[PDB]
Amino acid sequence: MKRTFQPSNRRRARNHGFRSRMSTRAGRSILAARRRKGRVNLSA
Amino acid sequence: GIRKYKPTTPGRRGSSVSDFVELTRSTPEKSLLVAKPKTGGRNNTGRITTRHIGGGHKQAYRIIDFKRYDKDGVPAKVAHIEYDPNRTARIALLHYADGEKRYIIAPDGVGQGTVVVSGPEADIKPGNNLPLRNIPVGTTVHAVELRPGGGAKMGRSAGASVQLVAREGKYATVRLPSGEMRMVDIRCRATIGEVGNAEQININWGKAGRNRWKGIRPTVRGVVMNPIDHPHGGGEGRTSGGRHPVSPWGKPEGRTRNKKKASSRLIVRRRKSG
RNA sequence: GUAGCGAAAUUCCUUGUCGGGUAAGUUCCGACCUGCACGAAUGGAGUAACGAUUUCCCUACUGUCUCCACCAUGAACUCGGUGAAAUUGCAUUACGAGUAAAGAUGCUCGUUACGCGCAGCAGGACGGAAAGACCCCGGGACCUUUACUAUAGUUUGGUAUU
RNA sequence: CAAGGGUUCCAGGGUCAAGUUUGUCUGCCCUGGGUGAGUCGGGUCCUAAGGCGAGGCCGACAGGCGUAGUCGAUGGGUAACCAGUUGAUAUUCUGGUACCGGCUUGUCACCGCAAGCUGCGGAGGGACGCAGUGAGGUAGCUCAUCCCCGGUGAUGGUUGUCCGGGGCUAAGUGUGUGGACUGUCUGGUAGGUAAAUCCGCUGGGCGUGAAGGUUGAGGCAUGAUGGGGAGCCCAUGGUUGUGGGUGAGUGAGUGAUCCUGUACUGUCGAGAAAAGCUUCGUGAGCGAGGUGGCGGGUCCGCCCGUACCCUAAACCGACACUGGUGGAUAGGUAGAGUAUACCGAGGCGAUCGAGUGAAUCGUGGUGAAGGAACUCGGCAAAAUGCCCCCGUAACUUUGGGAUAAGGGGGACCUGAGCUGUCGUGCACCCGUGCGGUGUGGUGGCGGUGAGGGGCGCAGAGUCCAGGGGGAAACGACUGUUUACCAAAAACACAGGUCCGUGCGAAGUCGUAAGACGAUGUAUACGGACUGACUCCUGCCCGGUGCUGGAA
RNA sequence: GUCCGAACCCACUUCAGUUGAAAAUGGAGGGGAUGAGUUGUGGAUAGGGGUGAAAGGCCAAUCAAACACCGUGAUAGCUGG
Ligand SMILES: [Mg+2]
Ligand SMILES: [Mg+2]
Ligand SMILES: [Mg+2]
Ligand SMILES: [Mg+2]
Ligand SMILES: [Mg+2]
Ligand SMILES: [Mg+2]
Ligand SMILES: [Mg+2]
Ligand SMILES: [Mg+2]
Ligand SMILES: [Mg+2]
Ligand SMILES: [Mg+2]
Ligand SMILES: [Mg+2]
Ligand SMILES: [Mg+2]
Ligand SMILES: [Mg+2]
Ligand SMILES: [Mg+2]
Ligand SMILES: [Mg+2]
Ligand SMILES: [Mg+2]
Ligand SMILES: [Mg+2]
Ligand SMILES: [Mg+2]
Ligand SMILES: [Mg+2]
Ligand SMILES: [Mg+2]
Ligand SMILES: [Mg+2]
Ligand SMILES: [Mg+2]
Ligand SMILES: [Mg+2]
Ligand SMILES: [Mg+2]
Ligand SMILES: [Mg+2]
Ligand SMILES: [Mg+2]
Ligand SMILES: [Mg+2]
Ligand SMILES: [Mg+2]
Ligand SMILES: [Mg+2]
Ligand SMILES: [Mg+2]
Ligand SMILES: [Mg+2]
Ligand SMILES: [Mg+2]
Ligand SMILES: [Mg+2]
Ligand SMILES: [Mg+2]
Ligand SMILES: [Mg+2]
Ligand SMILES: [Mg+2]
Ligand SMILES: [Mg+2]
Ligand SMILES: [Mg+2]
Ligand SMILES: [Mg+2]
Ligand SMILES: [Mg+2]
Ligand SMILES: [Mg+2]
Ligand SMILES: [Mg+2]
Ligand SMILES: [Mg+2]
Ligand SMILES: [Mg+2]
Ligand SMILES: [Mg+2]
Ligand SMILES: [Mg+2]
Ligand SMILES: [Mg+2]
Ligand SMILES: [Mg+2]
Ligand SMILES: [Mg+2]
Ligand SMILES: [Mg+2]
Ligand SMILES: [Mg+2]
Ligand SMILES: [Mg+2]
Ligand SMILES: [Mg+2]
Ligand SMILES: [Mg+2]
Ligand SMILES: [Mg+2]
Ligand SMILES: [Mg+2]
Ligand SMILES: [Mg+2]
Ligand SMILES: [Mg+2]
Ligand SMILES: [Mg+2]
Ligand SMILES: [Mg+2]
Ligand SMILES: [Mg+2]
Ligand SMILES: [Mg+2]
Ligand SMILES: [Mg+2]
Ligand SMILES: [Mg+2]
Ligand SMILES: [Mg+2]
Ligand SMILES: [Mg+2]
Ligand SMILES: [Mg+2]
Ligand SMILES: [Mg+2]
Ligand SMILES: [Mg+2]
Ligand SMILES: [Mg+2]
Ligand SMILES: [Mg+2]
Ligand SMILES: [Mg+2]
Ligand SMILES: [Mg+2]
Ligand SMILES: [Mg+2]
Ligand SMILES: [Mg+2]
Ligand SMILES: [Mg+2]
Ligand SMILES: [Mg+2]
Ligand SMILES: [Mg+2]
Ligand SMILES: [Mg+2]
Ligand SMILES: [Mg+2]
Ligand SMILES: [Mg+2]
Ligand SMILES: [Mg+2]
Ligand SMILES: [Mg+2]
Ligand SMILES: [Mg+2]
Ligand SMILES: [Mg+2]
Ligand SMILES: [Mg+2]
Ligand SMILES: [Mg+2]
Ligand SMILES: [Mg+2]
Ligand SMILES: [Mg+2]
Repeated sequence: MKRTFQPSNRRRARNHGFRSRMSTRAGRSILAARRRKGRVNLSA
Repeated sequence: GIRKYKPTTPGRRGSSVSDFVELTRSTPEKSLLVAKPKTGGRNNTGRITTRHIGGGHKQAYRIIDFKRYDKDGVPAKVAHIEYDPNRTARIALLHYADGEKRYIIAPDGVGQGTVVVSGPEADIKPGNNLPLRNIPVGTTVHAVELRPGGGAKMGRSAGASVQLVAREGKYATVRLPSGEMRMVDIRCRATIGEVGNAEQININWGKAGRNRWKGIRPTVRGVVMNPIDHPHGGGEGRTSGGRHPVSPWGKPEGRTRNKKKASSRLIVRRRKSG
């Protein structure tokens, strides 16, 4: 059947990309928190 | 007029259409068209602010000359009468006698060829735009401004008509199509005559898809909802609202016009009743 | 409580009564009016066409059945390869009549019973699965309102802007 | 092919693990290799929805909105095709033949308050729905006694057309057939943010009653003495390719989902934007006495993708998963068909097998007599089923009901005449040097066929493919819905009524500004209830709500 | 918003499946199939909120108030140890 994950790289980058996170203070704090934890991937 | 459909199918049984006999042209003027993307009844917050709007036929907007006072003294020949998807009335395409072309709301009886004109000295003929001071008392007008220079606001849909009943002072008292007597500055403009296409209210759309492709989405009665959705919702089996009728937001029926509004230019209320 | 409808998607008594349909009809269809407890835009009574809606009947047709038989196939079965699961206090785990937390493989008194497999069936192990969803008790959530107390909004006047 | 994946692609080595078994094998492991663009898809161009947004406005703060702008394809614009070659790439490389934009150059012609170039805009253009029929073509396909290549048949016959195979070439360029478009010369001017000689709006003169000009479905010519296309040579090396050896290129039938075509016809529900493009100026600068245009010749032409899978064993499903996944090509015979049956191009034999007449379960098949007696219930199955001809009830809103019901025929052989189309030619207008028009044709091919006849149990012989009728209830109808126990009588609906709304509308989202309503204006908009259509919709204003009023 | 009927969309009945081939399907029929149709690409609405031809339906495989983290080692006159 049709499943929940239908991949689109354009939509993924628009939704979770670095610039989307930088666009708002919540996303900037998410990037700061992922830096604090030490993730090698800060965003999509 | 009105062309009744033969009942070859259900949904076509009692339905009727316009015969489009006033239309001298099946296409619009390209230079007076703009794109009109639909909104869905959605705000700039993206939320539905007006319900039951969505879909329908794509429509281009025709720029309608609602001012008419910037071409005072320039006569205009009614070049065409054509269909406007954006209103219930037909629109007259005027060729002004200097090269400009404009759209106005087609008045009753104005055909392809009548020469219209604006200005204080204009003749009292349907299609002529005059200030209410230069309009005889008792004349039927339409496309009436509320404040001078603002553009036509009252009496604009099919068959609409405004009657000038008095001109005592700086104010002219007019009778709006709702039956409300009102006062507007005598410097307000109005076009002589009534709006054409007065027989369109007798169209039977006959079919849910015809309202669907006019851009109207289905309306669900609040009484068949759940109490979380509507104040009328809930109950075992069929009920009424279970209370005095209200809106989906709990507002009781009653007068909603603001009484502190600065429109002390109201003579008598509309008195719809029944 | 009007017109209209009424044993009705509404009638408890009820399979009401009478007629039709059947050999036989608690269903059905037509009436009656005794409407427990119909009724006129929460519309009343009708209605051609339409319906994977519900109901009753006739005909055609048949393995639905009387009443099943036979054929071929994918499993099942045997051999070689590979190889789980749920579950599990144990164990060399019979039956009858009793007894017992009142329905016993495990206790009593008797009866029967060589050891170990294979294919099968489901009567029991109150079989497995899911800390019963029914019921009560304690807590919660959401919904309602002429419960209480508040409050956004709406509205009244005063005062500042004046 | 797209999306998505990411090296899985190719070659070699491997058999610990993975592969539901084995495996010498692999989409697995290791090593190395492989993807080449001025023209293809994106950027360098343009905008939609939407996003962001200098100033700004709104908001205790946080932030919200939005102007000028700037992004943003799923759309607009934009120059290339055929053949060949690798183990792996190919509108990319190679061969041939093109096209586009720059730079430069030989040469011709013309400008010159007044060249040009660039900016800036005006206008035209781009530019747009749905449904439907017909015409002219072409691709494709079929057949052929015609042309080429081959064969003479393990078993009765098979040297005449008997059998099998093939009967091909692009973009570009020219021509201008069908089709399509279009009068000509001047004048004025409240408009087109500055202006306009490019447009718009008006006035005259001439004007065939069509004739020229422009364009360009297909055909033809060229591209092409090139390229592609079987079996035969001393010999190749014996699952392979090289030099010769390539031969043909026809005619008819049928015929599109493609072209003309954004055509034509009908129609209401009335069907993007912007740029490129043409032209007009000049609200900016540059710029010299230098430039712009036409045939010709040089060099320059960027970035990203390109392998491979892709109705799937490589994507989404934890799997090498009977599921899902957008687009394109899509042949023959039977058939209405893209259904179904068997085949073609091409690809597969499916990733545990071998047996065995146990019961039993699943999946199909047949069945005496009966024929719903089964069962909650005809659940399941059977029956019916296709085309042509005939014939068709109550009721009806005149449309329906209706494929009602109920009857007859169909396939094969032969076949008179009847036809579509082409044809060598008979004449004939000829503007012949056009790419023709009209009667006209021994015949070829196709469609159809009254009549007669043959065989069988059976001729819509297979697959495929309604059972029908009568009555009641509900909903008028088509639709919608509880993704995963309910598809309905529930929701919606067209129609009706009531209430609100005079426009910064009412209503709604928001603290607000704003916004939707609506670039709408009471024949409109919003809320409530009812729900096609027909006949109607009775009494009550005490209660509560709403509207008005104020001793 | 005609009729029959493929593709396509759906999901009425039945059988199977139920440790499935599949966390909703398969076989056989069934409904719509020019429309209120279906579908690709991108986009908008966000949790007392959205959206809903209205089922308390859907909002990433359990929605009468999603998910994540934090208050937090919530509290439980209850069960267990
Ligand atoms: Mg509405
Ligand atoms: Mg409109
Ligand atoms: Mg409900
Ligand atoms: Mg409520
Ligand atoms: Mg009730
Ligand atoms: Mg009863
Ligand atoms: Mg009875
Ligand atoms: Mg009786
Ligand atoms: Mg009443
Ligand atoms: Mg009632
Ligand atoms: Mg009532
Ligand atoms: Mg009825
Ligand atoms: Mg074994
Ligand atoms: Mg006892
Ligand atoms: Mg015992
Ligand atoms: Mg013991
Ligand atoms: Mg045993
Ligand atoms: Mg068993
Ligand atoms: Mg148990
Ligand atoms: Mg419990
Ligand atoms: Mg409580
Ligand atoms: Mg006040
Ligand atoms: Mg790649
Ligand atoms: Mg590798
Ligand atoms: Mg790998
Ligand atoms: Mg490989
Ligand atoms: Mg290998
Ligand atoms: Mg193995
Ligand atoms: Mg190997
Ligand atoms: Mg934009
Ligand atoms: Mg700012
Ligand atoms: Mg862009
Ligand atoms: Mg694109
Ligand atoms: Mg390849
Ligand atoms: Mg190539
Ligand atoms: Mg090349
Ligand atoms: Mg322009
Ligand atoms: Mg223009
Ligand atoms: Mg347009
Ligand atoms: Mg044709
Ligand atoms: Mg041939
Ligand atoms: Mg022989
Ligand atoms: Mg100007
Ligand atoms: Mg001018
Ligand atoms: Mg490739
Ligand atoms: Mg698969
Ligand atoms: Mg494939
Ligand atoms: Mg996978
Ligand atoms: Mg699909
Ligand atoms: Mg075929
Ligand atoms: Mg097929
Ligand atoms: Mg093949
Ligand atoms: Mg294959
Ligand atoms: Mg297998
Ligand atoms: Mg095998
Ligand atoms: Mg496998
Ligand atoms: Mg037999
Ligand atoms: Mg029998
Ligand atoms: Mg028999
Ligand atoms: Mg019988
Ligand atoms: Mg019986
Ligand atoms: Mg019976
Ligand atoms: Mg019985
Ligand atoms: Mg059945
Ligand atoms: Mg059957
Ligand atoms: Mg019949
Ligand atoms: Mg005959
Ligand atoms: Mg027959
Ligand atoms: Mg009944
Ligand atoms: Mg009745
Ligand atoms: Mg219905
Ligand atoms: Mg339906
Ligand atoms: Mg369900
Ligand atoms: Mg269901
Ligand atoms: Mg309505
Ligand atoms: Mg307001
Ligand atoms: Mg607005
Ligand atoms: Mg009301
Ligand atoms: Mg109702
Ligand atoms: Mg009703
Ligand atoms: Mg239909
Ligand atoms: Mg139908
Ligand atoms: Mg559904
Ligand atoms: Mg989004
Ligand atoms: Mg409920
Ligand atoms: Mg969910
Ligand atoms: Mg909950
Ligand atoms: Mg809560
Ligand atoms: Mg705390």
